[PDB]
Amino acid sequence: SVVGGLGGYMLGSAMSRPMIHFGNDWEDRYYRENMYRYPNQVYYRPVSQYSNQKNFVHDCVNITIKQHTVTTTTKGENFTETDVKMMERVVEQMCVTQYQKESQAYYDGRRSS
Repeated sequence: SVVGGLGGYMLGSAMSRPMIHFGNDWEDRYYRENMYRYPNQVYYRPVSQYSNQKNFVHDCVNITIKQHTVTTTTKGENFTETDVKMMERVVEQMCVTQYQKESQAYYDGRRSS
């Protein structure tokens, strides 16, 4: 499997580093000690096809995940559960964010006011 997933997606290009403290001690330290492995980018489709967050953030998360979980696992890149369960939010953050910005890109108010 190589990048056979993104249905014609794009990359918003290197953005905010999300970081997540979980309110834990151990999940917090774990995350901070490892957060560089998770990409600083996510693959998304033009919001215009949708107009929602879920329909933009859904398999966007899965696709990018599965890229850094399979397309990179080729170099032995082995994210455990205690990794996936963290990056499940990491990829969500930048997409939630890229979505909000893109939300005025596709719209520009330009269809209402």
